[PDB]
Amino acid sequence: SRTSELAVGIFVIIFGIALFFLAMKVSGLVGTNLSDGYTMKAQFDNVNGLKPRAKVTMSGVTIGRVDSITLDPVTRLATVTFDLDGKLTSFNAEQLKEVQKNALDELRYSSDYTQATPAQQKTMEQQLISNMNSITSIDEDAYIMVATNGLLGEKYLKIVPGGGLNYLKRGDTISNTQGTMDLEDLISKFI
Amino acid sequence: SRTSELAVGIFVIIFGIALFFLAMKVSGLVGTNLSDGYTMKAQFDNVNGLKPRAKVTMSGVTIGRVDSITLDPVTRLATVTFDLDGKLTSFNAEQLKEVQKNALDELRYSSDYTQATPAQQKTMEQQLISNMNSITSIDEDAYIMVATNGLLGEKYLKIVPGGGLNYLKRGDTISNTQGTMDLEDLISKFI
Amino acid sequence: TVIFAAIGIVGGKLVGVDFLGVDEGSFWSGMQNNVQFGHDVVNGIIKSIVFA
Amino acid sequence: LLIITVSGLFIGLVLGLQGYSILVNVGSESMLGTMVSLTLLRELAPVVAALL
Amino acid sequence: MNTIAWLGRLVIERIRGIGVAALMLLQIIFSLPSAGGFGRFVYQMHRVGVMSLLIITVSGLFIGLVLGLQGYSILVNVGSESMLGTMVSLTLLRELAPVVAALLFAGRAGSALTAEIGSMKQSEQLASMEMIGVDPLKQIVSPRLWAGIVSLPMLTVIFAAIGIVGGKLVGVDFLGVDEGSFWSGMQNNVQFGHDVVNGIIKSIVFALLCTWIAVFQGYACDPTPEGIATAMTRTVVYSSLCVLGFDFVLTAVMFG
Repeated sequence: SRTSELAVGIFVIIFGIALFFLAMKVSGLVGTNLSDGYTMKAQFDNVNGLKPRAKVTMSGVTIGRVDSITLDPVTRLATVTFDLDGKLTSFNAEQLKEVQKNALDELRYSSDYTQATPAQQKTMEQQLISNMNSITSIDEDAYIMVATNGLLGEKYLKIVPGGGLNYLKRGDTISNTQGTMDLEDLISKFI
Repeated sequence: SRTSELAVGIFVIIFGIALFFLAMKVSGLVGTNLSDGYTMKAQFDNVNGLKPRAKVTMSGVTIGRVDSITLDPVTRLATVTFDLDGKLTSFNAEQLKEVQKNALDELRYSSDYTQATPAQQKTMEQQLISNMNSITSIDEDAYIMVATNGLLGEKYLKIVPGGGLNYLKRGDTISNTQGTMDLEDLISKFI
Repeated sequence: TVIFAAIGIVGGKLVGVDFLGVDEGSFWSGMQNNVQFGHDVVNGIIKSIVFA
Repeated sequence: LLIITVSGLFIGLVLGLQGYSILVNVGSESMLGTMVSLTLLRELAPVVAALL
Repeated sequence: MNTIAWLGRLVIERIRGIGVAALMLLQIIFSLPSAGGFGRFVYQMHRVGVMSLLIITVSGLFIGLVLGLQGYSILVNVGSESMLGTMVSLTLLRELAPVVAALLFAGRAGSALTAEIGSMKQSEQLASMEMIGVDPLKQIVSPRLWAGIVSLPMLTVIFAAIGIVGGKLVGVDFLGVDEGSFWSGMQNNVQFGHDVVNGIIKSIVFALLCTWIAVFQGYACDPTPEGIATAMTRTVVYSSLCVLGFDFVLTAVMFG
């Protein structure tokens, strides 16, 4: 009756404890969640031992995962599709003016103004509608490359920026890649 | 004989749950406390490849764990936050006094009372009350960084206690930080 | 088996770092930095259904 | 439930004993948290909990 | 507080329950040998030993193949699989041949022994034998004990040998390593008097606790054949708590 039914109840509790201990103390389910994770694509040449479901970094810190990778057999080049955060990866309601103040000031600064300076508002009305949504803190002349942590490590992706005045939409390509290198390439890379 | 019959079952049970509360302690769960810890912060340029909740050492001995790392997209720079201990990074009541009288022996020193002011009482009156508050035994420009623990394992935080007069309080900011440089930076440095 | 695997791992941590001694931090770190959930645990239960 | 809990320990302790004795001369015991976990997740929890 | 008294009086009974079983053990081995006991004993070793031989041979393979599968999958990214002949051998010699061959022996001959004596108490052959004065401890129990002490170390050796040969099969014939580096990486690292003879000392003191707890629960069971079947599953619990518990207390001694 109630004598054994409730002592089933502590068995579901003990299983309930040691599932949480497996899910959210060991398994990577605490670190899988994104928020409006948009998707990009890039064209590589060397993805040696680069699995899917990796963990991408940008500047010393993780941002997200790598979704799926195939080959495009028309130009013999890797295709990498990967989840890119639309939150911590982009900005938010404070930062929209914080990039509106800087995309305006670095466009219409009188030494560098003459790069479509304002004829009526051509430096100012263009720059706010140049981004207006979907835009990143990610350089137009950034290169992405393949990195790992340690003397064995595991492979992931490394989005290193550099310079940069314009940025990327939700869904585009990076015009600068750098494939992975290993011992079969390294010694010839010296001389 | 209910004397021992009940003494057998009861003495097992109170001991028997005292085995289960051992399993709550050595599981990384609710037990395993610290000494009144607190969260400072620092700003690197890239800690990429860092695991959070790692070790943080003073010289070569653990003093606490990392708490959080978060990015700001506008400047594209990471910011860390870590917990220390209040028994290894703390003071005795005597040891608070020995630095406060040495503060005036350093602020109003034999050379420092000669080339700061001849009556630098504002340096003398403020080293009293600033030391009296909750201070930390971690120096003024002691730069923090990221080490590697050997050749394998995983990175952790290294405090380099370079000199010191002006100590820090709870929640302060170390303005001297060094990011990580993995193996692929070293090869391109050499050849 | 879930209750077996959980008390097994906690048991390895007991004689490891409390009687022999390693860096608990390192331990947990490597532990969660290698073991996927949908590839390893859920495959560790699909085997424990078709055994049952 | 009782006979698999206390048998959950003794599989864990011997894994925490030979797993230490092997890994000390190679020195790289950043794998102790991984070579306790990946055997216990992939084989000994499906196998040994069935035979018990 | 009454269920507290029920738990309290239960484990009080289990302690006494042990103190009887030790007295039955000292009454067996400290006795003169029965006349013509060898012909009884060899027939008994036919029953316990030779019958269980098949289920440990083909279970010797499947422990070996998974050791030859995960032992390959781990060692390939580290590259140094000169340890494949050593990380098949040193686990199978130190732990899994003492441990896993016990839990399979408590299964078949560990539990078929407590039934055969459990059946003999109920039909009162054991009672009828006493009235003729043949004292069934020396007649029925003692050949059923000495065919369990001798026959388990003759099984873990057959378990460990077919285990290592099994690791070599899926290793070098389906995945491929140096057949030279297997044994030459093996034979050098594995001492005999430190590893194999310590792999048998563990398999003797497992054979004592797995049979003396088994032959006791058949003798001191009750009739009413729900009294057999509650006892044939009272050994297999009580063996496996004492196989693994006595393992860990032993491996810290010889491999501290």
